[PDB]
Amino acid sequence: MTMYIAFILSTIFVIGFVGFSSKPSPIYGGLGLIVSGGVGCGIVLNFGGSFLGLMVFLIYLGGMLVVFGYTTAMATEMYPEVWVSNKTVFGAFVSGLMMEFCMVYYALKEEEVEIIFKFNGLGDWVIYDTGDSGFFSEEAMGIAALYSYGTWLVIVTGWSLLIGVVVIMEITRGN
Amino acid sequence: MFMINILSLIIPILLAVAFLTLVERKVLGYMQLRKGPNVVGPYGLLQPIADALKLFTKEPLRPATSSISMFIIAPILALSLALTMWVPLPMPYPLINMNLGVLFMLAMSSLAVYSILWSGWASNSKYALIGALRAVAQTISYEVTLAIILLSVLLMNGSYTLSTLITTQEHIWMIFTSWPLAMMWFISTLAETNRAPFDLTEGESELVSGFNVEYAAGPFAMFFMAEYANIIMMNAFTAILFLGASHDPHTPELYTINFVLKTLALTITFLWIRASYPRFRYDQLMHLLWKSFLPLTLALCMWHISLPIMTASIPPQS
Amino acid sequence: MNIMLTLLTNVTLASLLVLIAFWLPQLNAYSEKTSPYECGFDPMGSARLPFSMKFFLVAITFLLFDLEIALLLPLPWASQTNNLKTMLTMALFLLILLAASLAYEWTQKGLEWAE
Amino acid sequence: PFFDVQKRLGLDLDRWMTIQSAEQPHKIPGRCHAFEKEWIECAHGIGGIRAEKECKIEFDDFVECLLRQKTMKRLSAIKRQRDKLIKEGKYTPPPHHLGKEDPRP
Amino acid sequence: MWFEILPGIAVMAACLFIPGMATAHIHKFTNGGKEKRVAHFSYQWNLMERDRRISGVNRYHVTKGLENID
Amino acid sequence: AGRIASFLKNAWAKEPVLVASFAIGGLAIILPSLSPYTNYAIRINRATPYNYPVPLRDDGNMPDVPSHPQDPQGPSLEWLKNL
Amino acid sequence: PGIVELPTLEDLKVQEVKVSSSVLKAAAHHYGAQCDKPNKEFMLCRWEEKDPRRCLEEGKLVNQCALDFFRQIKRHCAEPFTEYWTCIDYSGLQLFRHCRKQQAKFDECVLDKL
Amino acid sequence: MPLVYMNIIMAFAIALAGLLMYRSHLMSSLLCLEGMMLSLFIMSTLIILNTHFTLANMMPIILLVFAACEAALGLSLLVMVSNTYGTDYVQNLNLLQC
Amino acid sequence: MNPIIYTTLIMTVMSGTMLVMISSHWLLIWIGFEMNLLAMIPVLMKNFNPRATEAATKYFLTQATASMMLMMAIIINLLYSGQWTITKMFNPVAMTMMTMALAMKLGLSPFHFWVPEVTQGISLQAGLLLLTWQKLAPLSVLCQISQSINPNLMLTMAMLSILIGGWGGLNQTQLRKIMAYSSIAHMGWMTAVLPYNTTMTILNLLIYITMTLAMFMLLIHSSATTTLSLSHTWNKMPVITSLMMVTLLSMGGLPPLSGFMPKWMIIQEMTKNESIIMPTLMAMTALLNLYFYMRLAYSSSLTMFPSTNNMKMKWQFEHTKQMKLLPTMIVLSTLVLPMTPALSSLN
Ligand SMILES: CCCCCCCCCCCCCCCCC[C@@H](O)O[C@H](CO[C@H](O)CCCCCCCCCCCCCCC)COP(=O)(O)OCC[N+](C)(C)C
Ligand SMILES: CCCCCCCCCCCCCCCCC[C@@H](O)O[C@H](CO[C@H](O)CCCCCCCCCCCCCCC)COP(=O)(O)OCC[N+](C)(C)C
Ligand SMILES: CCCCCCCC/C=C\CCCCCCCC(=O)O[C@H](COC(=O)CCCCCCC/C=C/CCCCCCCC)COP(=O)(O)OCCN
Repeated sequence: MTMYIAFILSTIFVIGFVGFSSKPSPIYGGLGLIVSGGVGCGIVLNFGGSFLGLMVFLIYLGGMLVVFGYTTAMATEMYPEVWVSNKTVFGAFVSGLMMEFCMVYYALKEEEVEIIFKFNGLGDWVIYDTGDSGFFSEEAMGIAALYSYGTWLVIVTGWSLLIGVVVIMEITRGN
Repeated sequence: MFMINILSLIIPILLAVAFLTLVERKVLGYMQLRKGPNVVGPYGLLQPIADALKLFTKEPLRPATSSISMFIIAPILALSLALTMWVPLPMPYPLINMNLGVLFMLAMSSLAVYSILWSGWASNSKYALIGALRAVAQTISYEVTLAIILLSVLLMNGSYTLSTLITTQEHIWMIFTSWPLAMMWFISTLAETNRAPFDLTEGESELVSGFNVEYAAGPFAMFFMAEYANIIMMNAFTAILFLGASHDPHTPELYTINFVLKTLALTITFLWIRASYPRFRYDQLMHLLWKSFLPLTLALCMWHISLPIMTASIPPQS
Repeated sequence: MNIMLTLLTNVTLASLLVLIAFWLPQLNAYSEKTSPYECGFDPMGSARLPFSMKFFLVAITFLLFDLEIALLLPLPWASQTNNLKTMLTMALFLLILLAASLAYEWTQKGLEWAE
Repeated sequence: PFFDVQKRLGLDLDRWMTIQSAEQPHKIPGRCHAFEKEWIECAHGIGGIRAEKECKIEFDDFVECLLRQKTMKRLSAIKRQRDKLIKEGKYTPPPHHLGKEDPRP
Repeated sequence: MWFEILPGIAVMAACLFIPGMATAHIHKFTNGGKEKRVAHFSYQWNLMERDRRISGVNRYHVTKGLENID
Repeated sequence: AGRIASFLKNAWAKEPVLVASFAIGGLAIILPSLSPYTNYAIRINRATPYNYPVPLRDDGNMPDVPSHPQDPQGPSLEWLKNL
Repeated sequence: PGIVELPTLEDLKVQEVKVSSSVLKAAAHHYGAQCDKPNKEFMLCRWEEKDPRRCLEEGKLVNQCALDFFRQIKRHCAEPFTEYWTCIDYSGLQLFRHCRKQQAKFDECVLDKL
Repeated sequence: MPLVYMNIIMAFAIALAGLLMYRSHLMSSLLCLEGMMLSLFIMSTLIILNTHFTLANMMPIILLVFAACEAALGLSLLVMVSNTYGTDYVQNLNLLQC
Repeated sequence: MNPIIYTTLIMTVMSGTMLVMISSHWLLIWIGFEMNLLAMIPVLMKNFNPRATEAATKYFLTQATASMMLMMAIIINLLYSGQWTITKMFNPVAMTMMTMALAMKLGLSPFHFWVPEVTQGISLQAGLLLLTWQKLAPLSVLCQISQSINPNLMLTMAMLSILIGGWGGLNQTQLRKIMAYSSIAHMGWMTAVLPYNTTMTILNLLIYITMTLAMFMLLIHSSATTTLSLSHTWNKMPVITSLMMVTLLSMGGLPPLSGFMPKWMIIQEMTKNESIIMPTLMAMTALLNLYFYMRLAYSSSLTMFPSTNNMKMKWQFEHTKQMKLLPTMIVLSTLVLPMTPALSSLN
């Protein structure tokens, strides 16, 4: 009910997902994914996840910069495609938009089980906890627990990163 | 009343950028045995106004091969992000008080590169494309080292809150504890703002105008304002991070003055560096950042993780 | 709430500057003027042709090294735990592998650009 | 298929993270700590087949705490009746439900 | 000059003075003149909300002392 | 003895950056294990009262639990004042 | 599934403590020193019952003890305390370290009078 | 459920369909994979924040790390494919049949 | 590839599989799958060629999609119950996602299209690894969640896998594609009995792995990848061809050979659950696998195909590298039927 801000942010999230899922030129795909990452950062911020949303925004910005470089290197064409320069891309974009519209309408105006279960809406504010205590952020404490509780996770993650470096070097060798 | 504060932030920043252009021209003139602008107004004080009025009364042109939407969007993104970078800076109080201000500035800075990339790509010109690829290379060069340097420096602060840096430096400047990291951070900010000797993206001697070669008039002026505002913001952030000014809660104007002089000194230091050195090759920049800065940065990150534990000097506020 | 208003104000100011720049001055656009620029002459090929990237391997490594930052940024909060020996061991362990990954790519000629 | 090396060696490689009632940092509790505690202690040691039947009440309470579907249904019904009553003017909201309350610490 | 560079630097310094001073003055003007409260955590926000509730005028900065305990 | 000396001289002549990086990393690795203040850091972390100390129900068999904060029983932070 | 029982609005009434957060922070150390017993009893009730409806009388006793503490402070010296909590209230973080002279003066006042 | 949960789930479904339906460029499909990962991150973060499960606040970070590993793997394979054919089109990868 | 690097990659693949094996947390199982795929991709490309690159790309795309579906199912299960333990999934939709994900990882029909192409595009050692070691982790995960699977979907996928394996193997002249279709059919047989007895699945896994290891090692020893190339082995190594023929008969499920025992035990276990029609169809369809095994045996050992003149030079040289476990694998692939009651040790 209250300003439905997170609803608008999630709708823009879905819109960006449709934008890069209709698969125009990878430049515009990366632009759509950047928009989706930003609005998802905002969504996560609205529920108290400042660190996680900001971190995913930073990570996807770096990834999309690398993707832009690679698109200019190896994914170009003489006429890069936009959402209105091709019948298939435009049709996919319109179909995604109208599917999201139909889902939203059938969701808020009556109660139906789309795929998993049903829901009425009422905004996100209802499911909150109104807990009142603390000189810390529980998200920050849980994330910092990785270095005291999650030793196993740190070990497997570091091994996977080193192996990933070795793997990319093995793959890009050629011969 | 909050919009009044937003305006009182943004408008003086634009005026400061306008007069920073003149300060650059005069300083580089005097280091080159000349005077620089001294005719348009007394001591050239009216030169920025004439420049702005000329630029915004000149015809802007759309390239025939250009992609129009991204072409128009990129300068808007650049200027808006340059203005947005100032809101968490405590001078001594911030307009927006954030728990994580440093990482927010990191994310916004990372997003700012896409203005350069998208302008270069949407110009649909060879020189602009070369400039955009050089920007990709520059970000790949500096990003990781800059972030780890921020981590190592802020380990002694105790949090990512920008206003805590004043309390951390109540008795001594942080530089007296992390001056190697300070030097590497200074070079990283030189690379991050596309300033000489790392002004690779424009590449005027080599690429004529680089990424913004197609741009003319008002759109060009916004790119210029965004770059200069980013320079001032980065120098102010460096002043907060490494040169802590004493803050009196009952007299914040003293802190404001001290802050302004320090950031002006750092901006003049950039100007001096531009007047002093030749330009790097853009592969040499990445080799410098990945073979010299990155190893020292990793070692100093280890050292600054270990030091508070060894000396029982861990800061508060988990 | 305040941050959304600030972002809206900044974007609005930039868009208004674009509008002023594009509607105030006199415009005389013709084909020669709006043509692509290559310093005296018409381009031979298109600017959309594939542009080789000689630092392609460092670009992939940047992706993996950027996530090292995500694992290391909670370190200021991790220093406040009681079991400081475990946290210090795991923090030093993580950076050592990052240093070894850089050393592996350096010694195997992975940092040199393609010729 | 599942070699329980952790149980054989008493290692606790990942069991610290499996449930919401297990030793959070700074003793921060989960939002549904008590319901999950009750459901776990009901179903412990009796096997999965019996746990589904003789502990369905605790699991239903835990799921209600997790997703709060029935609470939202009750609130929606109450608000629909409230709107219906006001639209015909039979019911008037009290001053403390319209923003004119007397606040207390 | 070399001292003719100074007027531009002075103008730029005057421009840079304005944001922080204006922010401080606006904070004092809109927070009872006593340095706008900082709420980095939920306990500080709870203190602010209780202060707003017990003020009687829906303003947190209106402070009630020992004169409110009859 | 002399082989490592010549190797270190050559490294200092050609790659001072890597020499400094390895020295700093090694110091950061080894020094914390020899410091007497690491335990003080652990105790300082332990002495920070993030949450409320829940009182215990007295049953008459806790001689080492105070009945008031100013009672002599319980932990003391006198060591922290002089640190 | 059963009817939730709630206390009536009459049973929830108490003589409220209507001093701001700065006053509470300025008095907190002596308040916890003097009013320790009812506060600890209330917290023990709170973490043992796990139900706010079962510890209302303890909360009312907490309110009464806090009111008595503040009444004593008002009766013996309200001026040093007012200076101290005003100094505390100016700060946006309500930092103790910025007000040590006023805190001292309040401390000698309470130590000599009470 | 909140309607934001449905929005994130449909974002995942749309990205999955985009991956499953292929156009000429290999790069477009990698972006769809990254979008699925982003939707998974958002959904898991929302679930963890809503229930106040403190210890899984680190789980999405691990998700992001292995997402970066996946993206690096895909980019390396794209490099080799484009070096082989001069183009990242999927229709060139038809030397092997069933 | 540096031998040290290859050893590290093989150990990383094995450690990811073991991480899937020993984990009680769904995130750790996902991490094990991710690490396994990351270390597996280079191994497919050890001998560089466009076919190997294409096979690795197809494998990566398929496995990444399966991993995304896996994580999405885990997240749904967490949403409808704050549980991370792999005991039994609490949501039917999440369980369907989990099943589809694990079937795509295993290569069950109709997600089978990648298996023959990837197997053909890689070397025989990589094919051996892909068709033996890569099945352990998803099968272990499916064994742990067996009580939650929907029997209809699982049995439909198993029957489709058997039918499609037989039909696809009927049409192949390349040996690697024959082995891939055989693998698909054997996976279908294994997943048919999983909702009833996981011990039967484990026994079928062990016997299939033994036979596949023996067959791949025999194919490496006689360095052939086509039917006509294997037709020459009689003129150089008749013993290898005879052992190949016996192993092929064992793979067809003929008594009294070893390959018959898993089918026999699966059929009897399914009949215990009043399932009669489907095991009958399963055996009648495995007749097709036996048919193309018999065709390979006809072309390889039971008749003598024409040879070339240069084989005389090969007659003078022995094998420089010898496989240590090949003799044991052949004996276990053929002569272990009398030791059937030992399967009780598997539960
Ligand atoms: C049997 C064969 C063993 C050797 C081969 C095994 C292969 C796997 C690699 C290592 C096995 C993992 C075992 C370690 C599990 C971590 C948990 C355990 O060790 O306890 C930790 C003890 O910490 C130790 O320091 C663990 C770190 C040691 C491992 C780091 C280096 C070894 C890794 C080598 C292999 C990794 C890849 C290759 C890297 C070179 C934490 O205990 P503590 O903090 O008190 O209390 C926690 C409870 N709290 C949170 C309530 C307070
Ligand atoms: C610094 C930040 C703050 C800035 C604040 C100012 C923002 C200004 C934004 C930009 C607008 C000003 C630009 C200059 C004035 C506008 C002139 C032009 O844009 O409007 C004309 C609009 O003309 C329209 O095409 C038709 C005019 C009639 C339109 C009818 C609309 C309804 C009118 C109804 C009449 C009755 C009164 C209704 C109003 C009350 C089209 O001009 P055009 O010639 O292409 O452009 C050449 C520009 N030159 C000549 C100045 C060089
Ligand atoms: C135990 C500490 C470990 C953790 C701390 C370290 C953290 C960060 C440091 C490691 C980062 C990775 C560095 C990887 C080194 C690569 C070496 C290399 O191959 O570079 C050679 C050059 O370097 C060499 O000379 C090879 C190794 C030489 C020795 C380097 C330092 C070894 C240790 C020296 C100090 C030991 C400890 C300090 C004690 C000081 C004595 C009191 C090639 O140079 P190019 O750039 O390609 O040349 C281009 C132009 N010609």
